[PDB]
Amino acid sequence: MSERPSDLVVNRLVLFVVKGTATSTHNTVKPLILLEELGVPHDIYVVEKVSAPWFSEINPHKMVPAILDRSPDGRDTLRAWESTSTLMYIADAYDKDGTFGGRNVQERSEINNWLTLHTAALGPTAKYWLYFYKLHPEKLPKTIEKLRSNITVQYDILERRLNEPGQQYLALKDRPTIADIATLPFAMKSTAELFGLEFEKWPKLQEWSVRMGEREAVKRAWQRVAGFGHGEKEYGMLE
Amino acid sequence: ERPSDLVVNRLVLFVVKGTATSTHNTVKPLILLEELGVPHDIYVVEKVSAPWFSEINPHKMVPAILDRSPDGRDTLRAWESTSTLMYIADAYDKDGTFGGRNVQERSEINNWLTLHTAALGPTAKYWLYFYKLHPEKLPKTIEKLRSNITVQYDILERRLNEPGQQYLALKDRPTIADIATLPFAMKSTAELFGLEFEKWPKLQEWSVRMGEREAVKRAWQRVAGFGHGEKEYGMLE
Repeated sequence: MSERPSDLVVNRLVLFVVKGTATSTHNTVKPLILLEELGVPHDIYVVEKVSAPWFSEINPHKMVPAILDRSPDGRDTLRAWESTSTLMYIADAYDKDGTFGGRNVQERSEINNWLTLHTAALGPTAKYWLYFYKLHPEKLPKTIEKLRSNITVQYDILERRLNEPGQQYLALKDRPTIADIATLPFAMKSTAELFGLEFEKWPKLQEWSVRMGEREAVKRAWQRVAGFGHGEKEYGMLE
Repeated sequence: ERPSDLVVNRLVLFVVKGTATSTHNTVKPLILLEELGVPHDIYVVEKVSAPWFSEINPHKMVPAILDRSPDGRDTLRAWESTSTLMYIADAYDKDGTFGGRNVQERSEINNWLTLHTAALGPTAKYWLYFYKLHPEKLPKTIEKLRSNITVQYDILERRLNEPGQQYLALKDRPTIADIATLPFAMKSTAELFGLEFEKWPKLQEWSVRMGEREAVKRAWQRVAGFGHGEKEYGMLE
């Protein structure tokens, strides 16, 4: 059994993050964007060690983002982990008019298609590219090349979708959804440059990334996620 | 242009001809259709490269779904196997038997469903690609992906060792999380990866318990047979 830190209390949604760095924020920013869009009251908890027993009992995958929140009746606690799952949870609990989660079966059908495309395809492909490029002890260039090639195929799919008449966002024509929030961090100029790709080659995808990036909630989320653990408090429950 | 026999009068599940290597994803929505008793048609796609099919699924893979909107005035689509499970649950499981009855249940279902969608699913797909499909053999990449499969099996094993945790998401019953995970966490698939499945005893017990379900038995029987009957390609009778 594991013991939690004394400052870990769940009086509202608690979003678990690590110290902001270039390589630590592309997943944690996703739930933070949706919390900012919906004005959900939330705490930020900066995790010193994701290998800590107490944290593994929240997220067995031992990564951020993770969420602890009160159950709707406030009697119990529940958890969300995997960035896509944190988006699903926040939409379920707090998006009660379906603005970001989808208002009907038809809207949700397209939202889940484009959300799952990111969760299963671009997300893991980008993660494996990053691993084999930086993290793996040995350099495997033929593997890195194939993964880079797969990223361009995913960008091609997103570009095709955003070239469809009146298709301003990935899932819905009219407004951004959790599908757009999930995709943005892996389909923007800075991330494309990291992969060694010229993002200008996908012009509608670039225009979409700029339109998403101009949203106040998105600007706020990016600013905050970079700063977590670099304020008055380094680790634990932020004030 | 769509084939003349592509009629969307109810849910249409797009599959390919049943083989040992073609059914691990298409079986997922088929299990849930069988569990819920959803009326549905089966469409055996000859070429997923066909332009008409890319207008349904731009990722050009099975499974995919076309169905009528709830009011019957429009058609909608689902693609990515996880998305097909989410759609069927949304449209046909209003009691949340497989989709979750409340926020608490749905939180755990989405955790374990997303874990499969993001981790074991894509890792298994990349392992299979480099093992059989890539022009060159990269054994160091294959070994790392094989290693990552054992790490996912370890996470699933630890979950199924928690008190009363008979299924991945919920203690009491299987959900779309269990259906998504099963094809990549059973003895036959473990043997394909070159792993001894007995090393994960609670995960193995879980795979057998899921396998004993009548809906799961029916899904495996049917998905193997698609395209081997009186009609090879197109809408089955």
